[PDB]
This record gives sequence, C-alpha cells and structure tokens, in this order.
Amino acid sequence: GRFKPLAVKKKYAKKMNQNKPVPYWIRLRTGNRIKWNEKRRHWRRTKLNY
Amino acid sequence: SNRVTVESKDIAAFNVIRYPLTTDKAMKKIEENNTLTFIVDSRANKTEIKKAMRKLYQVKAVKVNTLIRPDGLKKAYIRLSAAHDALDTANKIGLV
Amino acid sequence: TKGTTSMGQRHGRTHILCRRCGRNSYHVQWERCAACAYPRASRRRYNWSVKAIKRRRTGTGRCRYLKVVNRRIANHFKTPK
Amino acid sequence: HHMKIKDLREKSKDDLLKTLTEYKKELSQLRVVQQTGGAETRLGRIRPIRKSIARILTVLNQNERSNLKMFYADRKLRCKTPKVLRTKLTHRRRLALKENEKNRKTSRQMRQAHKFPKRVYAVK
RNA sequence: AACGUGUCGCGAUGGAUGACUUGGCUUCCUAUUUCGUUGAAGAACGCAGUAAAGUGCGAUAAGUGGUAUCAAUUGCAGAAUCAUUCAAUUACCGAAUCUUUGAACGCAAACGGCGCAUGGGAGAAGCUCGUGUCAUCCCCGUGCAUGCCAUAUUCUCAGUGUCGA
RNA sequence: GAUGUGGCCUGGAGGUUAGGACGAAGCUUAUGGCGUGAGCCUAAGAUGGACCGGCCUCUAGUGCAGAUCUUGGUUGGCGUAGCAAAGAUCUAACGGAGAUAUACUCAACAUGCAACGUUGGAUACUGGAGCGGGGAAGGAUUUCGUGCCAACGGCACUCGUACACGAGUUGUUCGGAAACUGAGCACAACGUUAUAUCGUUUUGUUAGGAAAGUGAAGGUGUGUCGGCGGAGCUGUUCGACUUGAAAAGGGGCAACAGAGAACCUGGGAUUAUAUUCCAAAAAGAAAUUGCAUGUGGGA
RNA sequence: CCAAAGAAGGUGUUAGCCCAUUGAGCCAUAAACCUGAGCGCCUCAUGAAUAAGCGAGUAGCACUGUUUGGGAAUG
RNA sequence: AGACCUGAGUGUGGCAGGACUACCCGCCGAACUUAAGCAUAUUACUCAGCGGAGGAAAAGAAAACAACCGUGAUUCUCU
Ligand SMILES: [K+]
Ligand SMILES: [K+]
Ligand SMILES: [K+]
Ligand SMILES: [K+]
Ligand SMILES: [Mg+2]
Ligand SMILES: [Mg+2]
Ligand SMILES: [Mg+2]
Ligand SMILES: [Mg+2]
Ligand SMILES: [Mg+2]
Ligand SMILES: [Mg+2]
Ligand SMILES: [Mg+2]
Ligand SMILES: [Mg+2]
Ligand SMILES: [Mg+2]
Ligand SMILES: [Mg+2]
Ligand SMILES: [Mg+2]
Ligand SMILES: [Mg+2]
Ligand SMILES: [Mg+2]
Ligand SMILES: [Mg+2]
Ligand SMILES: [Mg+2]
Ligand SMILES: [Mg+2]
Ligand SMILES: [Mg+2]
Ligand SMILES: [Mg+2]
Ligand SMILES: [Mg+2]
Ligand SMILES: [Mg+2]
Ligand SMILES: [Mg+2]
Ligand SMILES: [Mg+2]
Ligand SMILES: [Mg+2]
Ligand SMILES: [Mg+2]
Ligand SMILES: [Mg+2]
Ligand SMILES: [Mg+2]
Ligand SMILES: [Mg+2]
Ligand SMILES: [Mg+2]
Ligand SMILES: [Mg+2]
Ligand SMILES: [Mg+2]
Ligand SMILES: [Mg+2]
Ligand SMILES: [Mg+2]
Ligand SMILES: [Mg+2]
Ligand SMILES: [Mg+2]
Ligand SMILES: [Mg+2]
Ligand SMILES: [Mg+2]
Ligand SMILES: [Mg+2]
Ligand SMILES: [Mg+2]
Ligand SMILES: [Mg+2]
Ligand SMILES: [Mg+2]
Ligand SMILES: [Mg+2]
Ligand SMILES: [Mg+2]
Ligand SMILES: [Mg+2]
Ligand SMILES: [Mg+2]
Ligand SMILES: [Mg+2]
Ligand SMILES: [Mg+2]
Ligand SMILES: [Mg+2]
Ligand SMILES: [Mg+2]
Ligand SMILES: [Mg+2]
Ligand SMILES: [Mg+2]
Ligand SMILES: [Mg+2]
Ligand SMILES: [Mg+2]
Ligand SMILES: [Mg+2]
Ligand SMILES: [Mg+2]
Ligand SMILES: [Mg+2]
Ligand SMILES: [Mg+2]
Ligand SMILES: [Mg+2]
Ligand SMILES: [Mg+2]
Ligand SMILES: [Mg+2]
Ligand SMILES: [Mg+2]
Ligand code: NA
Ligand code: NA
Ligand code: NA
Ligand SMILES: [Zn+2]
Repeated sequence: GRFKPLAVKKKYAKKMNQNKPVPYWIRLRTGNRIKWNEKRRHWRRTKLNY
Repeated sequence: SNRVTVESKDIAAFNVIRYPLTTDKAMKKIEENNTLTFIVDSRANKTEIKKAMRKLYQVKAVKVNTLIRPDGLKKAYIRLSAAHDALDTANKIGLV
Repeated sequence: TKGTTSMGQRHGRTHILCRRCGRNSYHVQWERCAACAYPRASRRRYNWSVKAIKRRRTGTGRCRYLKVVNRRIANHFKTPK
Repeated sequence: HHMKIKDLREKSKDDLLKTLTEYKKELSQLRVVQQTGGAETRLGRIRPIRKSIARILTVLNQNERSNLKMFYADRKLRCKTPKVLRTKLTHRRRLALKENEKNRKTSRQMRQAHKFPKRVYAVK
C-alpha cells in the first residue's frame, strides 16, 4: 500500500540494491571462490516482512 | 564548545547537490520545462536546495520538486527562472 | 474451519522491527520487544539458552571502539614525547 | 597533481581552507563525469582528489586540536577544558586513585617507616 | 520368434575410497592484560574508477596522519616518479576523522518528527549607498533526563520548628 | 554360556628392516596360489599419480546384514495413476530456426508432424454483488521500455508477474505529522518486593503533595500618538524594558474509517506519475497562512 | 662442502648446501618498570643521640523455620 | 531586624544507570532421578531465577587449636 515509514522504505531500498548478480570480472580474480550470488532474493519465494 | 573540528562554510553546497541526472526523462524537462534534475542529499531541504543552486551555479530556482527514489536516493526537479536558460547551464555543468 | 481456511483469516502484525535490535520482535500492541526487552534499560539474557546468549554477545558485531581501546591498553597508552 | 603533506603543514588556516574549497569543487565536477560517460583517465583522478581533501582536513583538525590544547593548558582555564580535549585513558583509570593519593600515609606510619627502615643484609 | 535371464568387454548415472588439510578439539605457558555518559556492547544506513555478498572503513568512509620498510597493487583500468623522502606497497602505532541509533539522557516515535535557551550561517522581501543590513521562512553547533554527592567571592527562599529583636 | 589361540583384520606410537617416478595409497577381476577359516600373497589394468610394506612391542573412537537404525544416492512400481469444476474456439495474413525439411523411384495424397506471438475478421463468455474501475491490510519493484528463452510458469510459448539491461513515484491546499480527544497505556512520583523485570497512575486526573518560571494591574524607561499653555514642558492613549493580583490537581503517547483539514477544472503532459507536471497569454481560474511596505482611517 | 646452524616451512618428484629460517651482535626509544631504597639542584618532611578504659536491641535465651557430619540443637 | 534548626529552588564541579558474567561474592531455589513402591531422606544447600565485582575474587591478623616437651593471621596441596 501507499503508507510505509521512511525507515522501512530505506530498508527495502537496500534490499533492492543488493538484489544484483555478481559482476563478471569478480570470477576472473586470482583466488576467486564466488561464481554466483547466493543471497539472491525473489519477491515470490521469500518475504522480508518490513 | 565540545566540538572542535574545523567545518568549512564554503563547501556545504557541494554536499547538498551531488550530481545531475541524464536520463531520457531528465533531458526532456531541460528543453520544454526549463528544469534541471539532480541527485541531492537525502536529508537536504527544498529551501537549502534553492540556496545551493544559487551558490554553485549562480541561477535562480523558482520551484524545487523533490522525491525519494525507490533506491533510497533523493532526486530534485529544479525549474530555473525564465531569465536563465536550463540548456545553457546544463552545458556549463557538463551534462549537455 | 481450522487449518487452511483459517490461514486466510490472519491479518495484520503482532510484531514489527525493533529500534534496538532490528529483529522484528517488537510487540506493536504491548510496545516492547520480545527479543531484547526494549524499551527496558537492560536486555534479555537467560542461562536456559546459552546458544541465544552467544548469538548476541560482545564480538558478534563490529566492536568499533573495543578494538581501539584494546590496542591502547596493549600499548600502555603510548603518547608522543 | 595532488597536495603533498609537507607543504600543507606550512600553510595558514585561510590558505588551507581556500585549498579545501578548490578540491571540493574539482571533485564535484568529477562526479558529473561519472554520470555522463566520462574518459577513464579522468575517472582515475577521483581517488587522488579525495585523498587530498582528507589530507587538508587532517592538517586543519590536527592544528586546531593542538592549538586548543595549549590554550586550555593555562593555569586558570585548565578546569574548563572541554571533555573532547581531555585525556581519554579508560573510564576506570580516570576514576582510580592516583599514585599521589594511593601513597598517602598517616603521621604515625611515616614515623614508623623512618624509625625502622627495611635493611640490606647477608649471612656469611 | 519376442520379451526376459546369465557372463564378459566398453560406456553412462552416481560421488564412496585413498592421498591431500590456511579447520576443529584438547593440554600448557607468558603479561605496566579487562569496556561504557570523554556515549560502550549491540543494531541500522553508507563508503571503491569498476564492487552483490564478505572484509575493512565512516561524508577525511576498501581509508587521513606518523614510524619503520623499499618497489608494487593486480580481474581490468588508472597512476607525478622509477623513486632519500615529499605519493609505491606492506607492517605497526602515539596524531586525527568517526553518519542514524543504542544505558540513550530536551520531548517523542511503524514520525529520518517537534521544542526551550544560547552561539552562528544563508538570506532575490523590505529599508540603505550592484554594496551593506535584514522581517517571516530555512540550515548548523552547544546546553537542556532522573537521582545522588560536593559546592555557592558565601546565591534566592519556606515553616502557628526553636529563639531573639 | 566359559575359556584358549607365536589366531585373522583396522587407525595411531616406540623400535627394527625394507619398498616407490623403471610408478606409492586407493580402485577393478572367469589373476591364480596359499590357509579348515578369519584372511594373506602374487598376476593384469589397454587404472592411478605420491607415498608406503613386513616383523617385535605399545595403544585405541579397532571388524556390521537387519536396530519401523542415521545421512547421501539409487531403485521396481512406470512412460503407469493421472494432468476431466469455472462452456470455446475458428480463419487468413504477418513474424519466427521452429518448413512446403526426401537416396533411388517418383505430378501432387499415400514420406517434416504437432505446436507458437501479433493484427484483421468470425464466434462466444464475464453480465455492474463483473476474469470492470479505484483503495486499506499484506506484499515491495511484481510497474515501464528494450533484449532474451539455460532453468521456471506441472502441456506449450517466438509469450511472461521468468532472466538481463536501462528507467520510472514531482504537492503551500491530497493522506500523515506538526496540532484533538476515546477505549486504553504507563514515564515521573510514591509504595512494595531478597530482587522492579511489581503495583497505583480519568469516578477531574500523579505524588505526605513545596511539580505554575505564566503573568491583571501598578511603579519605572523607550518608541507611535493626543490635548493644554508658553521645536521643547506638564498630563495622557497604545506597543517594547524593568512590582505580583489569580491560575489547585507533573510529563507524555494511543484514531491514515471518530474530531480536524486553505484547489479544481483543461491539456497534444509520460514508454511508465499526476486535484503532485504545464511559465508570461504560467491552459489557467482561485483559496489560505507568516512576515513586511505603501495607501486610507483611528491611537 | 657447511655445521655453536640436521629445524619440522617453501620451491613443478623424497633438499643441511635453491629460498626462507636457525646465532653472536647492531640501531632506535613518551611515560611507567629495574639499578648504593640509581644520581644532582630547589622545596618540604622526618629519625637517632599515671591512672583509666578497649565496639549493646550486641552477645545470649525462648518459639518457629532453615542449614550442617555437628548428634538435649553446626551456623 | 536577625540567627540556627529543618526543608526547598537554581547556578557550578562530579558520580550512577548499560555491556561482560568462564572463574568469584550475596540471595532465591526445583524436579526428573535413587531408595527396585513412597512421604523423611537423595539428587542438592545443584539447575533455572535476581543482584554485584576483579584480574582473580572471597578469606585474613585469634573472643583460634589443643590438653602437648605444646602450636600461632588467611589461602591452597598431600594426608
Ligand atoms: K593352529
Ligand atoms: K535413505
Ligand atoms: K509499572
Ligand atoms: K543439601
Ligand atoms: Mg493495499
Ligand atoms: Mg509492509
Ligand atoms: Mg524534500
Ligand atoms: Mg513529496
Ligand atoms: Mg479474526
Ligand atoms: Mg468469517
Ligand atoms: Mg493484539
Ligand atoms: Mg498501541
Ligand atoms: Mg556515539
Ligand atoms: Mg530521546
Ligand atoms: Mg527517555
Ligand atoms: Mg519564623
Ligand atoms: Mg582413532
Ligand atoms: Mg616400519
Ligand atoms: Mg576381467
Ligand atoms: Mg564376475
Ligand atoms: Mg598386515
Ligand atoms: Mg565403534
Ligand atoms: Mg555397510
Ligand atoms: Mg527398516
Ligand atoms: Mg524408472
Ligand atoms: Mg494414462
Ligand atoms: Mg481427476
Ligand atoms: Mg474447464
Ligand atoms: Mg486471431
Ligand atoms: Mg509431403
Ligand atoms: Mg507443418
Ligand atoms: Mg452470457
Ligand atoms: Mg451464465
Ligand atoms: Mg445491473
Ligand atoms: Mg469487480
Ligand atoms: Mg509487465
Ligand atoms: Mg511446462
Ligand atoms: Mg526480475
Ligand atoms: Mg533494475
Ligand atoms: Mg482506579
Ligand atoms: Mg483515557
Ligand atoms: Mg497525567
Ligand atoms: Mg491522589
Ligand atoms: Mg496522538
Ligand atoms: Mg490503516
Ligand atoms: Mg478522518
Ligand atoms: Mg491534508
Ligand atoms: Mg498508472
Ligand atoms: Mg624440505
Ligand atoms: Mg636469532
Ligand atoms: Mg638513594
Ligand atoms: Mg572488645
Ligand atoms: Mg538481639
Ligand atoms: Mg539437609
Ligand atoms: Mg538446628
Ligand atoms: Mg533452631
Ligand atoms: Mg540425572
Ligand atoms: Mg523410586
Ligand atoms: Mg524402578
Ligand atoms: Mg514414581
Ligand atoms: Mg546459576
Ligand atoms: Mg594471584
Ligand atoms: Mg579482596
Ligand atoms: Mg594457622
Ligand atoms: Na521472519
Ligand atoms: Na485428460
Ligand atoms: Na630510559
Ligand atoms: Zn529488540
């Protein structure tokens, strides 16, 4: 709905900015162990409930 | 005073105004609405955005419309007075 | 009936985010946190859950100041001549 | 094309404050370059400019704190020193007995120590 | 015949075993070794040229300063110098910075809200000669919880308390 | 059930004696030999790539077929049960790799099927208590454009609430707060409790309880006036600065449907927002606060 | 060939001599710490050559309760 | 008038609150279990609960043992 506290809106903003894939150049580093973002979120799978 | 850190009064406007936006919507407002679009400090003020525009760019803002974007940043739609031309100051700013 | 149909009768929230711990355990109606007992001055701490104590104790966060003061103590509060 | 720490230390407050403004303005212009494409040579200048601003502010705050420290080091203004400038140490150490107070003795204790001092001796 | 059965050779699926081990567990020792209203622990936001997590850091934000050390960092890129240093990079630490909070303590709070003092700042109205000054509005600093202790160049008071004028 | 075994096997330790890049451990077997057996040893690898055997003694988390045993994987059932409420789709064209896809023979059928999206037609359904248009709670980018089809949408997809990239949320008047009280809560205060993390706290109302810092009127200065008589003087009105009537009952929260609340049309203004954007002919027309200036009139 | 160094890590197979380690020693230091209670100066302290009392709602005791090995009763 | 007794207001200078809590100090305090049942007892003056410190804490300089040819603050170890 329309209403949300600004603090709640800011928490949802950070979750939106974290919902990104790993950059490709990360996988080319010398001792890299990261292949894909293991904390990817979908609004239909898992809820945040802020 | 228990605060002794040196704070400069001539750099406050640089924190108020962060950087302009160059999206397709932002470029449209420059031409037909004489309006510049900026990303501003999320805790800044419409009154303080107007004063920062005067200090940084020597232009007069007749209206400032603000919104907090879904990513958390604050964006300002700044209309300049008809005396100033938004395209001209956009060229001076460097966004063209 | 109880079960699937009554699951759709659940509306609203009992708990929201807590200002002190951010755990979504702040009882909206009772105005206190189930996890840290905010706004009571002291936090919740029980020996029947040592596992819960280890989740919230010192060192599970940043220790922004404790790291600095430990270095100062280990160096006997060294100061320039 | 940055600021060196050596020549920052022989500048006055006004010259340091004036220099800080120029670097803040230069950084703000470089933020425009970040948004509107921008040559990669220019984008490499952001970090040196940001560190120069930090260097200028470090010198300004070091000078101000040192100056205020000797200003309040006077006999009459010592008790009015702001708590941000007083020695930190530790909460317990600040409240602990000082060596002068911990070593206080009564008149009888002082006389007993002088009358019967501990000796140095050996057995053959 | 066909399904089906059995054996062998070769494949697939499936990840046991061995070797490997910057991890765990257990024991022992050495200390100018023990946080916080001088705002801790914890919690939240943010910070890189490129950066989701993690790590480090706090608008001076993958770091400022100072000592050592001596040419890198490195996925790519960028970078004055090829380096006594003033700018490599690591290590350590005396100097600094340190957003919103939290015992949280001006008042509140699913509110990035609202005050009272006192310092400032910006002010395109108005007055003044674009310069000054500046109402309303706006921004920033500091103080402002309760209790207790001490104190008052000897501060201001109350009591059909006890006196004394 | 007891006992014995220069009886077998496993991980480590103290000794001793050996092996390994000309191939250790592990693994594979119609590889045979030895032992009554537990097992041992050799052969081969068209296996592997770095450690390890024998013997004496020491030591222990030391031997598995089953515990509705634990964890991981696999498996017949099995291309089986089924994927049947909410009536339904047809046609041409365009798009697409998704076709009209062919050794011989062969005019076409009898040898590339079945399935997609869009548009135009056709047919039908929802039938205003709607698979309509807007909101609260809840969700939080699912919104929009472009691209894309590995996984996912239990059939399918060229489509998508999927994936990737890039965008979007604009307010003096709308909702909230600033700024009301309600059922209520419980900070302070006091009391209690070994322990405050307990109790009281709206029946006008805290607390054995000194919780008001606000201020009529005066006196005393200043500023804007007035009248009198001789620009000043006395007295006087009203605002600023410095004597004290009367005001009992501390500070706060709790309604986004109660109370309160100054804006509403037009737009060729978006890919996505709009009583929120529009700029001098504001498309425009208003309404309201807070300060001021000047005019008019009183003081 | 080294060893007052065989020491166990690294390096493309099992390394004393390929690398790093393994020792005398050298350099630099807020305060604190140790040293004829280290050693001077000023200041301030300081040593040596007739009777009376001594801890009160305390100790005990009674009842109750609890605890103790403490039992006609340990706290 | 004033004093001093009691009690207030404000200014000035400070302190408390929270975290940690393995060990330590004070309180509070079960039951499962054992007794082949169970109630005293046991588990146990333990767990859980509430407070408070420190690098340790607590204890500690005899209203102490003994009954000896006597010992001599506290703590800890073997016994
Ligand atoms: K035999
Ligand atoms: K299984
Ligand atoms: K209460
Ligand atoms: K007992
Ligand atoms: Mg809704
Ligand atoms: Mg929500
Ligand atoms: Mg704003
Ligand atoms: Mg808005
Ligand atoms: Mg219900
Ligand atoms: Mg119902
Ligand atoms: Mg409820
Ligand atoms: Mg409520
Ligand atoms: Mg802080
Ligand atoms: Mg507060
Ligand atoms: Mg409070
Ligand atoms: Mg009297
Ligand atoms: Mg073992
Ligand atoms: Mg052997
Ligand atoms: Mg074979
Ligand atoms: Mg076989
Ligand atoms: Mg064997
Ligand atoms: Mg076993
Ligand atoms: Mg088995
Ligand atoms: Mg079974
Ligand atoms: Mg099958
Ligand atoms: Mg079937
Ligand atoms: Mg069925
Ligand atoms: Mg159907
Ligand atoms: Mg059609
Ligand atoms: Mg055909
Ligand atoms: Mg076909
Ligand atoms: Mg019909
Ligand atoms: Mg019908
Ligand atoms: Mg109808
Ligand atoms: Mg409907
Ligand atoms: Mg869509
Ligand atoms: Mg499917
Ligand atoms: Mg998506
Ligand atoms: Mg995106
Ligand atoms: Mg009542
Ligand atoms: Mg009420
Ligand atoms: Mg009240
Ligand atoms: Mg009452
Ligand atoms: Mg309210
Ligand atoms: Mg609601
Ligand atoms: Mg209403
Ligand atoms: Mg409104
Ligand atoms: Mg829409
Ligand atoms: Mg070696
Ligand atoms: Mg050495
Ligand atoms: Mg001496
Ligand atoms: Mg006595
Ligand atoms: Mg008694
Ligand atoms: Mg007992
Ligand atoms: Mg007894
Ligand atoms: Mg008794
Ligand atoms: Mg048991
Ligand atoms: Mg029993
Ligand atoms: Mg039994
Ligand atoms: Mg029983
Ligand atoms: Mg316990
Ligand atoms: Mg000790
Ligand atoms: Mg002690
Ligand atoms: Mg003794
Ligand atoms: Na949850
Ligand atoms: Na069917
Ligand atoms: Na020294
Ligand atoms: Zn909480």
